[PDB]
Amino acid sequence: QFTNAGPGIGSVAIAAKDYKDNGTTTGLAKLAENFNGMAAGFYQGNWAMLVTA
Amino acid sequence: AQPDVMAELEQVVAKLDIRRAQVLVEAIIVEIADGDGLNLGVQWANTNGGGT
Repeated sequence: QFTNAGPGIGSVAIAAKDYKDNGTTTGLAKLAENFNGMAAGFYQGNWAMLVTA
Repeated sequence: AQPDVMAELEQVVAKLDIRRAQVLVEAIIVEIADGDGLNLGVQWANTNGGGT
């Protein structure tokens, strides 16, 4: 995990798990407020990958 | 004052009491303003691949 990037995988994962079963969106909607670029996720078997640009 | 000064003050007064001329002053302030903003931007979000 790094910081120079718009957002941290932490807030994203937690938000997605908090948005389940019709949860809140405040938390996650606040992360994605100023974000700008191409966040591209990829799952090849078990290794998750997040590309920011 | 002395009649000599009375005649001197009488010319000073006559020159100094001249009908002061009037001036009509029109100013014209013209301003013109405009400009063009443009915001066009395209976002692609894909569950599998990634979002922008």
